[PDB]
Amino acid sequence: AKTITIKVDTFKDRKPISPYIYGTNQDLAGDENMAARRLGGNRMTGYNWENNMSNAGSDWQHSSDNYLCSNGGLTQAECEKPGAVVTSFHDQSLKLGTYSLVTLPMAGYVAADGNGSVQESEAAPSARWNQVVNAKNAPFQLQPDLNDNYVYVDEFVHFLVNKYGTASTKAGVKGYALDNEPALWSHTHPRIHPEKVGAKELVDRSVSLSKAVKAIDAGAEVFGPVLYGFGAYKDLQTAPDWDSVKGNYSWFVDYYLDQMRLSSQVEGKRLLDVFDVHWYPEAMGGGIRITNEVGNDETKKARMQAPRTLWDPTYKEDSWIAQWFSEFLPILPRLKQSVDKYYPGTKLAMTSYSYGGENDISGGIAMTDVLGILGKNDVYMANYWKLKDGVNNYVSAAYKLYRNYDGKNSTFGDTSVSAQTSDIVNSSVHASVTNSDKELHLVVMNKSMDSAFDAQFDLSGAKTYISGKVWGFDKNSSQIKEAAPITQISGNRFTYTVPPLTAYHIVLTT
Ligand SMILES: OC[C@H]1O[C@@H](O[C@H]2[C@H](O)[C@@H](O)[C@H](O[C@H]3[C@H](O)CNO[C@@H]3CO)O[C@@H]2CO)[C@H](O)[C@@H](O)[C@@H]1O
Ligand SMILES: [Ca+2]
Ligand SMILES: [Cl-]
Repeated sequence: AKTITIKVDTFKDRKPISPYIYGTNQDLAGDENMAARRLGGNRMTGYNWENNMSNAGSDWQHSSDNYLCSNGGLTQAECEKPGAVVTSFHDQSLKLGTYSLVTLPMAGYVAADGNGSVQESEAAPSARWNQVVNAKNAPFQLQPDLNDNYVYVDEFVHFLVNKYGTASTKAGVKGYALDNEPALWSHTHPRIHPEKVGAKELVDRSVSLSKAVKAIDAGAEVFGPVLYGFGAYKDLQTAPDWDSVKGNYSWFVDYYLDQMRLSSQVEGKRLLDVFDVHWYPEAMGGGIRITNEVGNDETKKARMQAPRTLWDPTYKEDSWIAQWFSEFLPILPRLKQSVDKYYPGTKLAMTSYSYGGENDISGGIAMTDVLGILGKNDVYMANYWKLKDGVNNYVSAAYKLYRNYDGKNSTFGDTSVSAQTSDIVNSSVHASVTNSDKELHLVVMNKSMDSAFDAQFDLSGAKTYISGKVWGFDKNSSQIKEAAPITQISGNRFTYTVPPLTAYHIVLTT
């Protein structure tokens, strides 16, 4: 049996953990103790707040219908109330104590009806679509005009602020996203926006929508560009006007950060608060992309390693991204580096991502690594996305390991501290205290399909630790179970065994 050493230092690399890394798009079981919630994805592009209609685009035969009301548990009378998909979502946020992120429309049009499929000959402008206008430039109506050809976005923000107060209030909607995957508009939403979005286009639309939002609620955080994946990060999925605008910039990311900075300077307020991406791993194992299906042993191994692509300079995943564009990986430092250069101080969010294996120990383990990684790499907000319907048991386990490990919503600490391991392949470990030094939290996991290892911990810091309790989940139980205590710790050293495919949250006490 293998021995690994883990050195934890409470003095070293102390840094605040944004709680909004514990976030989601769809609510999961309801005991994960999320801190942030997002209403976003393909369906929100064409969502019309006046009648709650929306359009599926390429996901379901370009159907305009009441899917958001029905998926959101709304009765028909509720579906008829302006704003209801969104107010029902935000009401949930308030009950749960979460941050709300609410997507706003920017592709150009929103669903005028719920009659179903919109054919290629009915693409916008057509009786099937209402036109989006950022600034109404007229007195606002809490009950919008349902009979014209327009939906006013600043009017909807005023509706939210009238009902909830401004974002700086306790009950206010705090974040707004600038549509969703705009480099896929022409693919996902051809009936709305059939041409490939341009780089400049995207900037002008972002600036104009940010301005009308901020004129209503100067406290709201505005998130953009909500890029789907690397092809968009690189060149906005071959934008037509790229070669002409690219100049010195190394990728579209720099171009958007910089141009967002410039327009903000000219306006005299920050117009981009958060740099927003989605990240669905292209990582492969046994012929299978990890996001598509659970897969074989090799798929499951590749799922458990993939989170290293986020942070680890030494790691080369099997994917086209790592093959042709390795210079842009690991991806969080790379995005950080662009932010630092082109728009200092902009926050970073991963607003829709998933590692697959939703009901496999490999997905629970992947996620438990990822949550530790996001926390200590200056990510402000992150929001899981369900690629599979029904329950996502091991994803849910991962959150609960960090946020409700004992059934009493006890959590990881708010302060990352240095934690190192001698084996980055078979193990990962993430340490935290609270800003109360009494408790040291350690999430540790064994990624091996075969071999336990004994973890030899050495702790440095202000304090001496007497004992601890342990909680975990593994391949046979997705529910977190209390595990064997560490009844005595000699000289800030102790060994605990970590069976294969197991994740533990250890709480050491003084
Ligand atoms: O399958 C039933 C419903 O699908 C709805 O569309 C969803 C797609 O199923 C889903 O793949 C898509 O996920 C995207 C995400 O929106 C943005 N990032 O990438 C993910 C993977 O491509 O999300 C869609 C909902 O937004 C469809 O709208 C319904 O009509 C169907 O009933
Ligand atoms: Ca209208
Ligand atoms: Cl995109």
